[PDB]
Amino acid sequence: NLYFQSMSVGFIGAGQLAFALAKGFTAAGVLAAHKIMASSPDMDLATVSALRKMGVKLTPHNKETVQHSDVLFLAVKPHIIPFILDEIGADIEDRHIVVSCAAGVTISSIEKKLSAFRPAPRVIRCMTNTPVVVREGATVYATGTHAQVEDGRLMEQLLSSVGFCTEVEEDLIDAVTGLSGSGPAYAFTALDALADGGVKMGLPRRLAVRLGAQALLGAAKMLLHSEQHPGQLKDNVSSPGGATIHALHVLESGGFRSLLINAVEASCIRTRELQSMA
Amino acid sequence: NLYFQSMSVGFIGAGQLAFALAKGFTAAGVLAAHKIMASSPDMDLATVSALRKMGVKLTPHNKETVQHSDVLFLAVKPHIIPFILDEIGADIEDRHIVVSCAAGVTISSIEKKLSAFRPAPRVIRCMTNTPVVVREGATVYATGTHAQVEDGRLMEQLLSSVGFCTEVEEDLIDAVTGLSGSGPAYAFTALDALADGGVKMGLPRRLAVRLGAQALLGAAKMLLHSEQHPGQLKDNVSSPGGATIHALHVLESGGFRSLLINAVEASCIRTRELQSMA
Amino acid sequence: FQSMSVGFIGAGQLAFALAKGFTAAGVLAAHKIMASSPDMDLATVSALRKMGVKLTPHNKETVQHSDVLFLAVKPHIIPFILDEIGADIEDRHIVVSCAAGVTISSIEKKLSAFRPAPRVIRCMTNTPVVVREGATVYATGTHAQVEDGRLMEQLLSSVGFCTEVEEDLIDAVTGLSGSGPAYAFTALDALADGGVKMGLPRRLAVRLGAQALLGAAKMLLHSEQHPGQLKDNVSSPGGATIHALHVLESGGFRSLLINAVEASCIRTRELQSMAD
Amino acid sequence: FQSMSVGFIGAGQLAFALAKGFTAAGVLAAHKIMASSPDMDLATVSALRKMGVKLTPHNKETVQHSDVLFLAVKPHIIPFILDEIGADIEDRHIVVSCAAGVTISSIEKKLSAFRPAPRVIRCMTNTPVVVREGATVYATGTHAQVEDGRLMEQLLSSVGFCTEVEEDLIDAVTGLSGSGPAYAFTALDALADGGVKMGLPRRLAVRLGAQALLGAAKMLLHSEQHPGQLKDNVSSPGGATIHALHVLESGGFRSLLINAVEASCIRTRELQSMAD
Amino acid sequence: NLYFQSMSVGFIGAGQLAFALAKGFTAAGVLAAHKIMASSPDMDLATVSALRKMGVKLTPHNKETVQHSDVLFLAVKPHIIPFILDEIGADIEDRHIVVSCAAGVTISSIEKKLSAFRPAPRVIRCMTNTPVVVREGATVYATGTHAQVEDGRLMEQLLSSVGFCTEVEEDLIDAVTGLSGSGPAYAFTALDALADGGVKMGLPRRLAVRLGAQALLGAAKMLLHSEQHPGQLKDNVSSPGGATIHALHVLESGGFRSLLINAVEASCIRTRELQSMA
Ligand SMILES: NC(=O)C1=CN([C@@H]2O[C@H](COP(=O)(O)OP(=O)(O)OC[C@H]3O[C@@H](n4cnc5c(N)ncnc54)[C@H](O)[C@@H]3O)[C@@H](O)[C@H]2O)C=CC1
Ligand SMILES: NC(=O)C1=CN([C@@H]2O[C@H](COP(=O)(O)OP(=O)(O)OC[C@H]3O[C@@H](n4cnc5c(N)ncnc54)[C@H](O)[C@@H]3O)[C@@H](O)[C@H]2O)C=CC1
Ligand SMILES: NC(=O)C1=CN([C@@H]2O[C@H](COP(=O)(O)OP(=O)(O)OC[C@H]3O[C@@H](n4cnc5c(N)ncnc54)[C@H](O)[C@@H]3O)[C@@H](O)[C@H]2O)C=CC1
Ligand SMILES: NC(=O)C1=CN([C@@H]2O[C@H](COP(=O)(O)OP(=O)(O)OC[C@H]3O[C@@H](n4cnc5c(N)ncnc54)[C@H](O)[C@@H]3O)[C@@H](O)[C@H]2O)C=CC1
Ligand SMILES: NC(=O)C1=CN([C@@H]2O[C@H](COP(=O)(O)OP(=O)(O)OC[C@H]3O[C@@H](n4cnc5c(N)ncnc54)[C@H](O)[C@@H]3O)[C@@H](O)[C@H]2O)C=CC1
Ligand SMILES: O=CN1CCC[C@H]1C(=O)O
Ligand SMILES: O=CN1CCC[C@H]1C(=O)O
Ligand SMILES: O=CN1CCC[C@H]1C(=O)O
Ligand SMILES: O=CN1CCC[C@H]1C(=O)O
Ligand SMILES: O=CN1CCC[C@H]1C(=O)O
Repeated sequence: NLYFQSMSVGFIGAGQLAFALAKGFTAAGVLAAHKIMASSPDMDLATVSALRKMGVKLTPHNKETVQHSDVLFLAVKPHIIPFILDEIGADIEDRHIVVSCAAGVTISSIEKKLSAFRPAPRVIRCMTNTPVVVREGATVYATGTHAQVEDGRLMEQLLSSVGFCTEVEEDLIDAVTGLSGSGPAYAFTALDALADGGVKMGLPRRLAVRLGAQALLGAAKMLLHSEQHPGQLKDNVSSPGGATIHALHVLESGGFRSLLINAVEASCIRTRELQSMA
Repeated sequence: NLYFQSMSVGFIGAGQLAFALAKGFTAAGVLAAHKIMASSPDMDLATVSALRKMGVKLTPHNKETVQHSDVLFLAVKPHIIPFILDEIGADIEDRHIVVSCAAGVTISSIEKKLSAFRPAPRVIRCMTNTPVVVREGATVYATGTHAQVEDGRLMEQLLSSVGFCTEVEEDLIDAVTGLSGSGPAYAFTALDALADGGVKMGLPRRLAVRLGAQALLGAAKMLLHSEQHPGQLKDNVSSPGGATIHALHVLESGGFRSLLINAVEASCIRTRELQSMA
Repeated sequence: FQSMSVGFIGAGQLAFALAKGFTAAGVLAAHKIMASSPDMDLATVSALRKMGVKLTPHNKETVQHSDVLFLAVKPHIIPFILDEIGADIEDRHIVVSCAAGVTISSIEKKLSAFRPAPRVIRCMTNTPVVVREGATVYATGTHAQVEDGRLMEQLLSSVGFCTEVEEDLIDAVTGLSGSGPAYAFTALDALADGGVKMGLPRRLAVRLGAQALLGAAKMLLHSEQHPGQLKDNVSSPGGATIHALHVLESGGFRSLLINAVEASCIRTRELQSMAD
Repeated sequence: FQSMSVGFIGAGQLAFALAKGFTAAGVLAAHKIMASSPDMDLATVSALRKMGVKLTPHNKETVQHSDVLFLAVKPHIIPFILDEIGADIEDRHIVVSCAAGVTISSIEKKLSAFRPAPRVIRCMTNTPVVVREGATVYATGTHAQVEDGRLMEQLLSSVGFCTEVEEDLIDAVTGLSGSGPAYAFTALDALADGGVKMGLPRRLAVRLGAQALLGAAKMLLHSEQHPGQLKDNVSSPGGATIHALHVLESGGFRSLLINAVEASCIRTRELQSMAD
Repeated sequence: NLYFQSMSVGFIGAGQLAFALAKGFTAAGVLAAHKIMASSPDMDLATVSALRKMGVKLTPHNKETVQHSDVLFLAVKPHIIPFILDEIGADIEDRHIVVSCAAGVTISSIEKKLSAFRPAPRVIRCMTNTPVVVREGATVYATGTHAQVEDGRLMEQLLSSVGFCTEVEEDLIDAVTGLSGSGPAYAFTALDALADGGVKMGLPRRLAVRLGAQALLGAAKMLLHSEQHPGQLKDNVSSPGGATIHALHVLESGGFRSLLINAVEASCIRTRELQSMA
């Protein structure tokens, strides 16, 4: 149904997130690549070359992206967002849905800037992650003061085409950022280290990478399809006296769990500072 | 459209692994549940009740499993394998392919036991993991002395229906056990801790669990479908000065990578003891 | 079990704890229990006297009175005891060894030199049998009749949890529930110190910490849910509990308790490796 | 207390735990209890329905039914609740706040704007009231009659330990027995992992570890002796237990539990510092 | 042959410290127990029952203690001192010497309270410790603005009967609190741990406790009676290659010395907060 809606989508910013979302949306068949336009003052990026190869329209002029779009994603660094809103705020129209993907930036700050121009800007804040590029993203969104009920449902339909999507209260989004926004990086670090461990124990690197990634994918999928606690799933792998429980002990002795808690906390706290500095 | 109409499968042992594989095989459609039989001296097990509901035939007698089966999975704890082989060795026939899933137990030790009863037993050793239950397992196998080329091909066909499967030299299997065999437990531990971090920062536990698992699944899928190094994918998530690179620093400060190397090593080393004692 | 006579070789902490639990339970009157020790001026001996237990310095007298005979001496003393009373075992006897680490095989070997078919059971229990909340496992020997294991389970269930195990599990049980009360007492003392640091009187802090641990343990015993699921019910988002759990994780709290069970289990095996 | 009607604002974990403990105790029939929550499709709501508790989406209905009204919503929601139902308090009412950190002063301030003399009690309890082994403290407000504190203690004693405290102790109690069950569940999971590492089946390891902690806590509650003296009774010289205690000490085990009580207490105060 | 026949002593507070001092004074023979009175709002205290058995007069009313007493010890918790001074300030007479034992509470704050009722209150501040109960305390005192020279001499005479006593400038007392006031607790902790070490190595607990305590008592006495540096005495016990120097190395490896410095510092710093808040 979204395809026949023939939506025009725009991205202010043409970097990693714009590429990941554009690739996921077109892979999902919801959007035609040429119905997406992205803007950036820097075309010498690999992301821009990849978007061009996809068939996405590219332009240096953010105003052109605004005029083209029905749904406008803000995909620039947090400190760039106020600059962006000053530049194209006069060009936001009643028809637009403005979707901010920027870490930390509040709906209130966005509506404050845009309401100086037209009085009821339709704003949605979201946080997502790069696995939308394989349509396995983890996305949350919050609706602003003037977003219609149909605006939230449209956003959920669009973002559900590239992974999990659910509405939340805005005060949860900084924490989501620390968990699933930054989460793929924690997983890539873990997969690299698990592969090093495989290689230390005699496996070829290529096989160690493949096996570790498949292990993590399958374990995550079991948890998503199970009602059981992750400790109960872990118990089903931990035979008495066996290999797994010996490995779990050395993780515990290093405070493995605490490091992952530290990471979510550190990303969430930094996300809050990215807003305060803007 | 795969289906083994002439294959009768039996499990010696009716525990977690027998349930995971039988559930995966029946979900994949490659085997009808009534062509599978499992034996265990304990029918008051939660996995026996679950196998019964699928339609798997069950018996207390290991000899009946052998007599019913062409492909015979040994799904008992490593120290039980020698008793099992003594019990049913005289019942092994030309048609049997014996597939040992036990951690650490060598092909040579199994062939030596079964050869006392009848020369040329057809033995395959495999290592898999519990995510075969959602058809996302990671499986390796090695062929024994008397396995025919068609036996390994058939086992790869069967095990590929529930996840990744590839042939390896037997001397890699203890290390695979430490990486992908124990791997799901490392992932469950990591997901439990990531959720704790989400809860600390204000997320409801249910949502934190869902988002953490979705982030790990998506990242693993990105790696499996990419030609790039986990570090390059990680670089795409680590914007300069951003939330993610701040979180990655606190992981590095605790030696996060070294803990996962420690874990693979400890599981691999213990697996070799679940045999050197044997 | 109404005409059953019970003896303890050794009149120390465990014999007191079991005899107190047994008599509180009603399953044994104190006058059916005898205990022996070479030192009648002991504190536990004085306590057993007050309860109505019969006391003798002579281990032979304990044996002649007893149907069920508990060995409650230190592990390195078991061989000496078996050499002293071996000629007095009488086929009516069930010999129940409580000593950490000492195998059924080593007991049957010493006793078989005197009479061929000694009925031996090995158990591991803990001091909370004194308030009838012990945790006990037992394994039956080569010549223990089926009714021997059943009588043992009837008796020990009166003072806490009791189940039969294979003998090769008992050293690990020792490291978990045998030593476990000491882990709990250490934890309770530290939790109380934490309460005192934040301004609670010591007596209130001890009471509250102990009541919290008892209640949580009961909750888990009465639940089918994973301990992590019960923990999630207490960890409200952003709240006080999840902040405390983080500082426990950061110190490797879980790993220390794993270390402890392991160290106790390994030492238990060592006590027997050096015995044999 | 036979014509006493009780309400809960909030129908979550604590309301379930208290209502289950109260009805198991016999002190309250389920039909004298009403609970309200904006989400009737909740798991705890479904459980309270099965027990016989009356449920409504409307907090005003809970207030009109109740004599004793428990506030069992998250701390940041208390001010909203008081603004919604303040005009409905009726002088027959005793308002019992269970929320972590929220002071009697802030509750009396919000309610006094509607009617001058609200009868307020603040308590801190824990989830083991669900098996009638909770640990509860309470402090009486400015307008709580003497009989108000006595009725409160009668009710909460039916589900565990209960004593009156000065309000300035309650944040510390929160860090000790309020959060304490989570420390115990974490410890029980780790002790079980230790049992499994040394070869025990998981189900046996969970049962034994939980039984050991329950029994030890009971022993201390029934003793006048210091927790170190009880620990000495388990630490035989050269034995398995003292080897395990050493590895706990070497990891700073005691300090981690002090850290935990402190961190929970401090966070509790912070939740109120940010409220006010 | 010391005895204060004209001195009536009172304690505001009837807890650990009042019991320790009254027991020490009566054991030293310098005061008859019936010339001592103590007040507390709680008679169900174990220290009240003990004071009663010695023959100390007891009352719930602090005003009666003041009216009976010449030397008045304030033996209540620091935050109770201002309430106490408000309650009985109007009852302070020319004859009274007010001796505050409360941690952290300054002479200036006590004189300011009592001066509102009657000018020139005679105030002494002391820090002592529980071993006065065995006449081996460590006590310091500072004299207030209106204390006469004979008041300090008399207090030194009295406090010397239960241990070491010396006059100090008031600004040393918070540090003395961290060293010898809290000191006995460090020693009890050390003795409990030394006994645990003896038990680990095979000693019965009773004997380990006796030997550890005797070793600490003897070593402290050697130092007090020697003109030599604790290091020189330590060198006499550390034979080359021997048992002791091996044990000293493992203490050094854990930073043993730094922990005790940390403790004195933490107690001193907290003591200053038990007043800066006041
Ligand atoms: N990379 C990720 O994993 C995710 C990123 N985000 C958020 O998405 C936003 C962008 O992140 P990345 O795309 O990773 O950054 P990136 O740095 O790859 O791309 C940034 C883009 O913005 C462009 N840009 C700079 N100034 C501009 C201007 N004045 N007008 C238009 N475009 C301008 C840059 O040229 C570049 O194309 C950030 O706010 C980040 O928090 C959120 C979810 C995940
Ligand atoms: N659980 C896992 O994650 C995986 C386990 N494995 C291997 O699978 C084997 C079994 O693992 P789980 O199924 O997890 O064990 P499990 O303990 O869940 O099931 C063990 C089964 O063996 C049965 N059994 C015991 N004695 C028997 C006998 N004499 N004859 C027949 N059945 C008997 C038990 O009753 C139970 O049904 C082990 O060797 C393990 O190394 C390999 C890969 C992953
Ligand atoms: N205390 C505990 O927490 C538990 C201890 N155990 C086992 O119980 C046994 C005893 O432990 P405790 O009772 O704690 O020791 P304990 O030292 O309190 O009592 C030992 C008793 O043995 C007596 N004894 C010494 N030589 C003797 C002899 N030749 N003949 C007779 N009695 C003699 C001593 O006089 C003393 O009364 C040990 O083997 C220990 O492993 C098992 C589980 C729990
Ligand atoms: N869970 C525990 O271990 C204990 C919790 N507490 C306190 O109990 C209070 C509740 O804790 P839990 O019950 O664990 O939270 P919970 O989240 O399980 O239940 C919270 C309930 O409040 C309801 N709620 C939300 N907004 C509401 C509104 N406007 N009107 C009425 N109900 C509303 C929710 O629907 C939910 O049913 C918190 O203040 C916590 O500090 C105190 C001691 C122990
Ligand atoms: N315990 C120690 O090791 C030493 C304590 N101190 C100081 O001694 C003072 C008391 O210490 P402890 O005796 O250990 O306290 P404690 O708590 O054992 O005794 C305190 C006494 O004060 C009483 N009290 C409370 N309110 C009162 C009031 N309004 N009027 C009269 N009495 C009242 C209590 O009932 C109790 O009898 C504290 O200021 C402490 O800093 C100084 C040196 C060492
Ligand atoms: O029991 C489960 N597993 C998973 C792989 C190895 C084996 C073990 O832990 O011994
Ligand atoms: O740039 C990528 N990401 C992922 C989530 C938040 C953002 C950051 O690190 O600031
Ligand atoms: O949510 C549960 N609890 C238990 C006591 C304090 C509160 C919290 O964690 O904030
Ligand atoms: O002495 C007491 N106990 C408890 C179980 C093992 C034994 C020991 O420490 O050796
Ligand atoms: O030389 C002194 N000492 C003291 C005790 C043992 C001996 C030593 O250190 O070897």
